[PDB]
Amino acid sequence: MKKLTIGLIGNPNSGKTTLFNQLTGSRQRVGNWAGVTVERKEGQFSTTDHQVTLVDLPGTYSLTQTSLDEQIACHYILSGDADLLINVVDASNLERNLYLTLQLLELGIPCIVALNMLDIAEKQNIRIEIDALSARLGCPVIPLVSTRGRGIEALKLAIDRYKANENVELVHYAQPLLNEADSLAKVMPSDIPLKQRRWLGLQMLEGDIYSRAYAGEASQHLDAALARLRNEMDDPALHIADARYQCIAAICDVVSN
Ligand SMILES: Nc1nc2c(ncn2[C@@H]2O[C@H](COP(=O)(O)OP(=O)(O)CP(=O)(O)O)[C@@H](O)[C@H]2O)c(=O)[nH]1
Ligand SMILES: [Mg+2]
Repeated sequence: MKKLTIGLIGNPNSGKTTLFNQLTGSRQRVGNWAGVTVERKEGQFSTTDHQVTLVDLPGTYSLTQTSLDEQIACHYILSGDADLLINVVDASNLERNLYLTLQLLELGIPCIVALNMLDIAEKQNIRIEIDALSARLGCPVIPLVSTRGRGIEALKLAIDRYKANENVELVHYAQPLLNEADSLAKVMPSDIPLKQRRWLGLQMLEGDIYSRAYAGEASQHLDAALARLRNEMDDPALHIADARYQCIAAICDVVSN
């Protein structure tokens, strides 16, 4: 049969594999990603409604000198093979972990946040306003202690209610950057979802060399775009990052305490 394919993505050491085992138990296979010795492992588990297959992706800080783990990750996310994702976030490092989170949401891939290691966050004396965070990201947030199995049943419930992310505003990029992002997006392949073309546009404009491969003909116009921005603005590349951290930092002030 056709199964619901879920991608488990998060930062290094965010309790990702512990969650994988807690879901899939024995029902798992190990192999390797195409043309690269890096291991690929995926599993099987059942919610009330769905037969799930879970691909354990490699830990990555962002989707942009890199590593294979980064790259294999970003590839899988932009493939369409997964019906949704499970972002595994270390609660004791929200601000660090949420950079990857924002990127996934700017692609507009449906996902649930698995807020993990709150027992460490508690010990570090930090609490997260879960439902505040839920609103800001515009997607589910489910509390977890992966080592203890807390809210695994709560996570499975959230899977059966998988739904398009609330098209809420996240980062607030300067008007020109969006114009140019969108401008490049226009001359990319029409089959790729608009939202992803806008994201691929920004990453190109920031300086991601890999993203140009998806951009098609847009890779040409990059020089024209960047030249224009330089007149209107100092280090467009750097402005992009600033908008992201500003956003995360604003969110974290409200959500964490
Ligand atoms: N103390 C504590 N540890 C946790 C919790 N959830 C997961 N962990 C731990 O985090 C450690 C990280 O291992 P793992 O679960 O494999 O994370 P990972 O993301 O797979 C690490 P990599 O990405 O390198 O494979 C584990 O020893 C596990 O016990 C928690 O709520 N509290
Ligand atoms: Mg792991």
